[PDB]
Amino acid sequence: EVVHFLEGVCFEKLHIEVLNENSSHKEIRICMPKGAVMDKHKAPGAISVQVLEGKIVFEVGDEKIEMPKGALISLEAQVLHRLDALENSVIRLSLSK
Amino acid sequence: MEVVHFLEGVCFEKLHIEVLNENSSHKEIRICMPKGAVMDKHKAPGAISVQVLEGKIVFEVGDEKIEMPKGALISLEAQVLHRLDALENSVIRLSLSKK
Repeated sequence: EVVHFLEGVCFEKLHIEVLNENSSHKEIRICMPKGAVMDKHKAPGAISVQVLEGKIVFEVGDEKIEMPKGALISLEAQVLHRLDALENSVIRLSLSK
Repeated sequence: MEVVHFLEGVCFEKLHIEVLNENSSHKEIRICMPKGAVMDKHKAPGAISVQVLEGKIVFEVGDEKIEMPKGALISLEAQVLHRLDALENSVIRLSLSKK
């Protein structure tokens, strides 16, 4: 019932894992090595992306919003986005139902 | 499509609660907890998600007492009584679900 987003972080490869799940959300952790990129990603439901550690650039549509530690962004279902890690980053993705 | 900054403008003088974002179903809240601050006997209407962005707190529900360091996340069901005690200057992100 208690997950640890900063415990077991590895910056060797791009890691995506489901740490926890309710029928309301899905809690996913993303470890991005510096330089890692996640292009074209499209989520089925609404999502909220927050940088727990590090720094990334979030790109949606035309804008490139740089997200430092603590930045949170919400997207609507079926919206095309991209993630570029400016630093070793740990991201928390909350996928909704 | 909003961009909130949980760690921008953090103050540990007082226990601070702010609604950073709100949509028809969810609610994104920041909680700046000074060291030693308490949030006793709290009852949330919907399901909540509590995660420690900075610092350390203890989450208490019923009889069990979970220590939540930086990065720890916890989910609850609606209508569950809980308590938060800050062991260190902490910034908490709470996700409240409305209906």
